Amino acid sequence: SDKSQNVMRELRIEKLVLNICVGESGDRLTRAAKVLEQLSGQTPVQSKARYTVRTFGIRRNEKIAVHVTVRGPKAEEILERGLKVKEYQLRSKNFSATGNFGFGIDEHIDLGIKYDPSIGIYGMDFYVVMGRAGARVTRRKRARSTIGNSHKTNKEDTIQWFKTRYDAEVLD
Amino acid sequence: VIEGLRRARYKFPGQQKIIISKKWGFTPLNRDEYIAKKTNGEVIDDGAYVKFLSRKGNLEANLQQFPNYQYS
Amino acid sequence: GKSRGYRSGTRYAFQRDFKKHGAIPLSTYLKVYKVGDIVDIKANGSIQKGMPHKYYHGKTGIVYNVTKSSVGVIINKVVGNRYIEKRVNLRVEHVKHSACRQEFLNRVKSNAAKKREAKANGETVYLKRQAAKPRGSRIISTEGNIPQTLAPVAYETFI
Amino acid sequence: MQKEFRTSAYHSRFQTPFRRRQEGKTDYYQRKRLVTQHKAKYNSPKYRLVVRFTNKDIIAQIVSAHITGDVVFTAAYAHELPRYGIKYGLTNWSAAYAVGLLVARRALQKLGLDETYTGVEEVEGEFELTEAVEDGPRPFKVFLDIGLQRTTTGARVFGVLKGASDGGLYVPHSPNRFPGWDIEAEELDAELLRKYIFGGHVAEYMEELLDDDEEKYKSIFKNYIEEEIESEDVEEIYANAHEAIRADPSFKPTEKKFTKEQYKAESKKYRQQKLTRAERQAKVAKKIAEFK
RNA sequence: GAGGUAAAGCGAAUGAUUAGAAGUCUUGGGCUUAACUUAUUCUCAAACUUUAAAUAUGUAAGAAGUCCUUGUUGCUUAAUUGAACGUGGACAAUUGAAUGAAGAGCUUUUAGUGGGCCAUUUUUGGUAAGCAGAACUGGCGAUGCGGGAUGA
RNA sequence: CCUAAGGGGGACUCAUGGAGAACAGAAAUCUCCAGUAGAACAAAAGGGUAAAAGUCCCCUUGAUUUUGAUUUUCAGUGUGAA
RNA sequence: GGUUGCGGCCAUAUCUAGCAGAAAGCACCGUUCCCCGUUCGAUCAACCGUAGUUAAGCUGCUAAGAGCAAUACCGAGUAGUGUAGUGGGAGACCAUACGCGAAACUAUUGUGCUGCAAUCU
RNA sequence: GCGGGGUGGAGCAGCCUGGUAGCUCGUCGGGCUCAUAACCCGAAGGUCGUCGGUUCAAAUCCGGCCCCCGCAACCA
Ligand SMILES: CN[C@@H]1[C@@H](O)[C@@H](O[C@@H]2[C@@H](O)[C@H](O[C@H]3O[C@H]([C@@H](C)O)[C@@H](O)[C@H](O)[C@H]3N)[C@@H](N)C[C@H]2N)OC[C@]1(C)O
Repeated sequence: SDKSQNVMRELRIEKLVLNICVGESGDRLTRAAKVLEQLSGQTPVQSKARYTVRTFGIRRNEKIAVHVTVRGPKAEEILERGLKVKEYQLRSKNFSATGNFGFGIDEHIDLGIKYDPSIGIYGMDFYVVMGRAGARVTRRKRARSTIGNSHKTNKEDTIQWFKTRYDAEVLD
Repeated sequence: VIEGLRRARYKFPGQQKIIISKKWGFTPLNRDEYIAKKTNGEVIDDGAYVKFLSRKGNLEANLQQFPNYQYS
Repeated sequence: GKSRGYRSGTRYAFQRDFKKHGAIPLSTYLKVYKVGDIVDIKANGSIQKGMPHKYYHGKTGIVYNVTKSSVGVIINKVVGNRYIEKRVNLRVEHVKHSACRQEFLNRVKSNAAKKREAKANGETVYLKRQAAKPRGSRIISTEGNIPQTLAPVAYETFI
Repeated sequence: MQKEFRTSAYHSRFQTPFRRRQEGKTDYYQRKRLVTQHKAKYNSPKYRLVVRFTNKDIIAQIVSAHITGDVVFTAAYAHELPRYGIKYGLTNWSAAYAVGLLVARRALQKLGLDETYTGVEEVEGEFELTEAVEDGPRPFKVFLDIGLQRTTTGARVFGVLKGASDGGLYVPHSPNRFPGWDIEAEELDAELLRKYIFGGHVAEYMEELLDDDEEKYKSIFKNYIEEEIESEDVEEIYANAHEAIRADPSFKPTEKKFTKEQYKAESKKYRQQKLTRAERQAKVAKKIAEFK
């Protein structure tokens, strides 16, 4: 038909990735893993450092960060809680050229997580990944290919979708 | 210029000649060919050198590049 | 000091052709070799197993043995005042059928067909090949082709 | 600030992969190891079971390789199963078993190995390789080719494997990828496999979804409701299909509503034509004229 | 069939290298010195290269060959499929290019030698050398004779 | 020098650059896009390799036993290696 | 003629930017009890073919397109090279005789061919 | 043809064997003396000559260069 109004072009969340980069290991990384495990309802995975920097107090192949990827209704629920904590306030800078965006939260306790001195306060990073139907063609094993240009996501359409669906402001 | 090159010759070993070229400056075109290209709008200045028209490639880009070109 | 290792001097001979790297096209593995076939040896640099020595690169020989993944090829090598029969085991990636042989078999078939034709027809055919003979006489018309005179040209400079 | 990467030198020196590799369809590493034959076995071909799963069909072709291209010995499709009494779930594990059985029976019928090498009629799910008969032909030997599809225990490709092996073909395999294998205790749970052969998992789903969400059952199993096939009625469907396949495995093509001439005539109306040189030159000249 | 040297090339990869022009200041000193990007421009490579000779180089041009039929086997094939070697039958002097051939093939035994040098071409070190070191060929050594007056 | 850096199987794709994400900045971690290899493959250099020969994961000991054939160096002896 | 499965050669097939695609196929697409795999049913596994769509994949068409391929009174019998002379030139080098013979450049053209099996408005 | 060195201001260790730069003097602050010196309580100061490579990690291992010190250079 060659139409941009087609039901298969509608944008939606592919995934949300929760990122806490505590710069070290020990009880802090364990606590951050626990807070991600509570917020997501999913076990998070540690990430190692790729090399050694003495300014950062960091060592190669030493556990520092922890992250969990979330998709489905859980992703959008955590997204709207995060945007509440941001008070629905994002900037055009937050939106990437390909069509994703994210922001930063200084405290999980702002999202409605019951404060525990066992865990404490941890800043967190949100990043949503947008997409349309048929993104499987770049992910599958057999006959993998690329997505056509008009089907690709981009900054402007994603800002439009965000402003419409979430009824927020994108302060240019 | 011939005298300047004549003096510089004495600084070299062996034998050298001073030749007046039929061509326009450092271009690979005869003087008449350079004039014929110039009058058809197929050359633009690139600083000390120039650029020539190619009848190959993106038509719209070539036409922007040489607005004076007289298609014949 | 001097260096005379097994693959010395093979910097270019064992390189792959330009934009011809990577996987071997499967026609190489589907060819069938029999004892007595004539094959050309060409080392493939991507197959390090069953390789020829650099001496046998570009040589042509007789297949004398056929194994799971390779053939044995007989080569004659000059050592001093005589040839030595050499026997090389080559994986089939380094071997290829020789084309002149298939042409010669074509000629044998054609020659038998012609001799059978002449036999059944009552005449005799001469079947030896011949080198190019001098041309015979000929008459050349000038209709639309008047001879045109050419002269040597003067010297000119194009600087 | 950074160099433009898509230069003409990048394109000039680019080596394109094999055409079927860049469509993401052939793994040439696996194809080399599958196809290459012992050189002392001169012209005797190796045979492959190609098993391919589309969204709506199952393909099983017995194929031997040649210089000018692969040659199909026999083929069987899951869309042939309506002729044998299976109408729905044509990408099941059970339909996969049925296709394997069908291609095995068709191959043996074409090769004359019917009276000998009947297969396994009393299907119980026991791991069994076809064994040769004494003073007689060896079983037709084929090698499973799954292409790009990942090997997992309980995957449908091995259902086609099991069907072909039970049809009487000799296909070497181990039972540790059938549905029912226990890794911790390395034995095959033959009852679970025989359940999968006769559609039992689908029937279990029918029972559970009827007892839990009859609306979801209404949507998912609509075809079964329209034919009024209940979960108790599925094992007989697959058993009767096995009997019908074993009774007559000959190939019957779908009778063509048009001949090749009509088919070619109708589609050519929707093929665009290439512009000739005169026409591209005219377009170029007019585009120059309009540009002023 | 094989080859990567001569030549060639570098607005083609790697490496080297002269000059402007237009953009980006987001990237650093002070209207812009510099970086960067884009299209150009001058010049190169024994240990660079897409291309790529000439000379030299491997193999074949049948009787131990081709064709038809069917024998052996413990090897091979799903197989009566093959593989190798055969029985029997068909093709005879154009037996399947040229030129030549004081004939071909086989064996034993033992001498001297194991300092070389020169010329054309290719070529390395060196300012070079009647210098030192390689390649192919022809020579001198081992050789007189006519010529270069004389001269390995 | 290596119990894997040997053997088999699987899954994945590297250097680099662009655009994004609290602390976090040129270098910490996450996301997407481009990316013919510009990475990696113990150690010199050359060759080779991309659903791999690279990285990660699983299982292992064929780095085993018996003596023959062959290639390079070559006298077609030995040794080493294949 | 379209399409799919398996291919051969492996860019005339690749790449960039637009457009179009009837039927069938392919595809995206829905779901998680079961075999199975994940931080994540995204990939992988299974189930339904039922609820939707040609948006993307895929196919074809377009571009004085990039790349690739091919051809030539293109350059050029030029560079180079085998053989020869008691040829020329102080020499570097050069011509001639009997032979072979490039690459760059220039111009024009082309943009997959095809085997087996099945299937289709 | 060589062999040894270059490290706070000065003279010296740590190098052999990669994970924290140590000693004496000197410098700075305060005290004690009328002031000085001695003495007493505290603090700064060398990315290891430079340019690179190897390494998870370099003063340390390797290469090139600069400055310093000396050894040897015989038979006619
Ligand atoms: C085309 N390449 C040529 C190549 O053919 C060859 O040329 C020789 C040349 O050198 C010979 O000439 C050579 O030998 C003669 C004499 C001793 O024969 C001498 O007089 C001369 O000085 C010497 N150059 C000449 N007589 C024949 C050409 N083919 O050698 C020179 C060369 C340039 O490489």
